[PDB]
Amino acid sequence: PTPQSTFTGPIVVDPITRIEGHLRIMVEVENGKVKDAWSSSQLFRGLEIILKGRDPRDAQHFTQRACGVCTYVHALASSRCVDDAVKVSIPANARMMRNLVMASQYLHDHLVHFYHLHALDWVDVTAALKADPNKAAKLAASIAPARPGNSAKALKAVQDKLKAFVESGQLGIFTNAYFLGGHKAYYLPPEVDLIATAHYLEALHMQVKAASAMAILGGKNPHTQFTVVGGCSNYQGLTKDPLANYLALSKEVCQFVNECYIPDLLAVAGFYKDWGGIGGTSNYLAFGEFATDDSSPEKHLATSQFPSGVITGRDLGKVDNVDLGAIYEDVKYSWYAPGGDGKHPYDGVTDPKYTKLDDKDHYSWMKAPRYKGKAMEVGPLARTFIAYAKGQPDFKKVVDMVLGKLSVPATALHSTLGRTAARGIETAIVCANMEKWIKEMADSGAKDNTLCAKWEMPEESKGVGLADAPRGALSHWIRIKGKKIDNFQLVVPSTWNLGPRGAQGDKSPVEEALIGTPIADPKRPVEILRTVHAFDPCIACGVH
Amino acid sequence: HRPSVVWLHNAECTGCTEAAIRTIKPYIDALILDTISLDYQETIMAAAGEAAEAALHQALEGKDGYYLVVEGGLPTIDGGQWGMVAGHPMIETTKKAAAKAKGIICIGTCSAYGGVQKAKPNPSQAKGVSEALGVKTINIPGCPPNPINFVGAVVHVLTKGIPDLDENGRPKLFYGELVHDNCPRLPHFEASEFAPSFDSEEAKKGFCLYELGCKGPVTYNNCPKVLFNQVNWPVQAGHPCLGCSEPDFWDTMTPFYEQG
Ligand code: SF4
Ligand code: SF4
Ligand code: FCO
Ligand code: F3S
Ligand SMILES: [Mg+2]
Ligand code: NI
Repeated sequence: PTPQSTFTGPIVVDPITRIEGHLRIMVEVENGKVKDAWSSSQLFRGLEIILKGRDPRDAQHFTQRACGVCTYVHALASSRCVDDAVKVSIPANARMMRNLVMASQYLHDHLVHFYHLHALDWVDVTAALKADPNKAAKLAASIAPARPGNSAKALKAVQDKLKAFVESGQLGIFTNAYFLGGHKAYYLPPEVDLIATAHYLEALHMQVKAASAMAILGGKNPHTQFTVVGGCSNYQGLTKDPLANYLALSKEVCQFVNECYIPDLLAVAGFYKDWGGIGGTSNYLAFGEFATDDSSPEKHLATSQFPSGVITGRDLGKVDNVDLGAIYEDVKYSWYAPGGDGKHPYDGVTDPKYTKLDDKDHYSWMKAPRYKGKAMEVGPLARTFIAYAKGQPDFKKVVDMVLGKLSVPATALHSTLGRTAARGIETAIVCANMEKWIKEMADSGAKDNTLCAKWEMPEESKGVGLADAPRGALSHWIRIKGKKIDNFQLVVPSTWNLGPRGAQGDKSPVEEALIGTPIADPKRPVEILRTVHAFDPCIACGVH
Repeated sequence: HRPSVVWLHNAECTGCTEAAIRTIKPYIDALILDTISLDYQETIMAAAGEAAEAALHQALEGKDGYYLVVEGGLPTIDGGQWGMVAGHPMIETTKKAAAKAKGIICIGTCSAYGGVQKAKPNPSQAKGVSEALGVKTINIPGCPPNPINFVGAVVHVLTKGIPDLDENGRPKLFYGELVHDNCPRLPHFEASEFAPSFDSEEAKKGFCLYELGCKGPVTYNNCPKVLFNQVNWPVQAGHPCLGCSEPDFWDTMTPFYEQG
C-alpha cells in the first residue's frame, strides 16, 4: 500500500526547487491526503508591457528571454507570429532548420528534466552507497543494452566518488534532501539508486553534447540567434560538414536516450506503479509540432507530425480540432486589475495589481488560460494521448511498448506516472526521426540554399505564432499598428498547466492533479514534488 | 574542505544557470564534487520549501564563509513584493546574503545591470545588484554569458583573487576586447561589403552584418574567439550581434536590425 500519514493541516512548499522559476505551492491536507491546492507563481517581469511600441522585428529577441531552460521556443513562436502578421511564407529550408532546432531542444530539455530535475523525487542518492556494485551491474545488464558505463567497475567508481562526497560532510545540493535518513515514499532498491545516480552524472555530460548539436544550427545555446523574419540566417547550417557533425552528436545523444533514459524511466515506473492512480486530469490540448507545412497557423495545426488536437473528459475517441478563437485568459484569481476576464489573446490585457501573499482571492502572477470554459493540460502527456488517439504510427508503437512493459491499461496514463512516462515516450520518437529530418535538409540545402524570403512591414496587421514546446502548446499573438507593436501577448504551456483558478473558480491542471496526493511525512512532502515536477513547471515562461 | 558558494535566483530566465552547466573545463559535476561546495541552487538542489530555506541559512551561517553568485535583477516596486522566495522579497534576501559574502559574482546582464525586466517601461522597477545593494560586484554579463567566462571568474576568485575589472565591473580577461575586432567578417567590413538583407546573395557569401544591425563594433565580449558550445557563434550563424553583454542593451542596442 501507498505510505500515508494521518496529518491534518496546511502544507506550504516555497520554494519549489528543481523547476525553472519561482513557485509557491499551498495545500490543505486531511488524514494524510491533499484535499485542496493552490499554485502560486511568485515573480512578475512583464515582457508584454515592455514590448509595447517596439519594432516587431525585435520581439523574438525579448521574448526568447521569457525562459532560458526552454530557450529558443519563444524566439520560434515570435518569429512564426511576426511571419504570419506580415504574411510571409518561409522557405522550405527555414521550416526544416527551425523544426530541427526544436527537435534538438526537446532532446536537451527532456534529458535534463528527467535526471537533474525530476529523478531526485524517486531516487535516494545516499541509498546508492548501500548497493552492491557487482549486483547493480548484473541488474543493469537485464533491463537495458550492454554498455561499458554499466559495468561493475564503472558503477563502483560512481559509488566511490559519491562516497567521498558524502563523507566530506559538505552535501552541497543534497543538503536536507527529503531522502536523507530514509523516507517511506522512496521505494527503489539500492542497486537501482546506484544505476540511476551513475546515469545522472553521465547525463550532466551528455546534455553538453545535446546543446552543442543544437548550437550548430542555432548559433549558440542558451538563447539561439539564427531566426529572422521570413526564415533563418544560418547558411552554414545547410552545408555538409556542420550537418555531418550535427548528425553524429545527435546519434550520441539518442544512444543515451535509448540505453539510459528509457530503461531508467521504465525501471522507476515499475516500482512506483501506485503513481499510475495519482495526479490525473481530464482535458488535453496541443498545437502540434514538426509540421511539413508551416506556411500558416492553420497549416501548422493540420500538418504537424506530432498532431494537434483537443481531448475533453478523457474521451480518446473524440479528438477535436483546435479553435484558436476559443482560447482566452482570466485574471479573477491573479495579480492583475479587475475587469480583465475572458480576454482572447489578440485583446489581451496585462495590468499588474498585487494584493498580498496567500490571498485566496488573488494568489498568482500567472493568468488562467481557459478553452470553452475548461482548463487544459498541455505538454508531452497531451501530445501523447492526442497522437495515440489519432493512431500516429510511432506513438502507437512506443506507447504500447511502455503499456506492455508496465502491464497497465492506457487509462493508467492519466496520472503523474503517465505524465512522466509520456515525456520519455516522445523523446524516443524525436530520436527515431532525427536522421530522416537531417537527411531531408542536407539534401535540400545542397540543391538550393534559399533560407529567408522577402517580406514587407505592414502599417496595420495581426498574427499568431503556434508551437508545441517541450512543455506544451505555446502561442504568441501580435497586433501591429503604425508598423509598431500595439499589443503582444504570450500564452505559454506553464500558464495552461500551472496558472491559478479561472473566473468560475475552477482549478488549474496542477491544482486538480494535486487533489488526492498521499503525504507520508508532512515535513518532507516528496509526493507534492512528484506531481508538480511531472508537469515540468517553468514559471518565468508561465508569467513572462 | 571546498569553498562554499551560495547561488541566488532573482528576476531571471534561468538561462545563466543553463549556460553555466555547459562548462567543459571542468564539467559541472567535477566542479561541484572537486572544486566548490555549491550549497544552495534552486534549479538543481534536492531540498524544497522549508528544507531548502534551512539549507540556505546553514550556508549563510557557515564558519568558513561563502561566495555569492547572483542570477537575475531585483524587482523593487511595492517593497520588492513582485519577486519573492519563501515569502521574502528577493531584494531582502539578496541584501542579507551579500552583507557577509566574501565576494559577489553577478552572472548575466540581469544581475549585473538590470536586464530584460529593467527595459522600458520597467513595470517592476527592476535594478542591477550593485545599484540595489550599493556595493561593487564582479560582473559576468552576456545574455547569457559564456560558461568559460563565468567558471573562469569563479576559479580565478577562489585561487588567485579579484581579477582586473573594467569600468563596468567586467573581468578584462574575457571582456577586454570588442567582438568586432576578432570577427572573421572584419575583412568584409573593411572593404564595405555589407549584406543588405538576409535573403541577399551578399548574406549567402557571408558579407559583414553591420548594415543589418550588428552591434559587434560596440560590444565587449570574447564570442568569436572562444565560441559557444565548442561549435558556433551568432555571426558565424549569419546573424548580427545584439550587444547582449552591454549594460541596458535592451534600450541602447535596439532596434536590433538597425544602426539608428
Ligand atoms: S542575463 Fe539573459 S540569460 Fe541570464 S537570466 Fe537574464 S535574461 Fe536570462
Ligand atoms: S559582422 Fe558584425 S562583428 Fe563581424 S565585422 Fe561585421 S560589424 Fe563587425
Ligand atoms: N517548454 C517550455 Fe517554456 C514553458 N512552459 C515555453 O514555452
Ligand atoms: S549577442 Fe551576445 S553572445 Fe556574443 S555575439 Fe553578441 S555579445
Ligand atoms: Mg501572457
Ligand atoms: Ni521555459
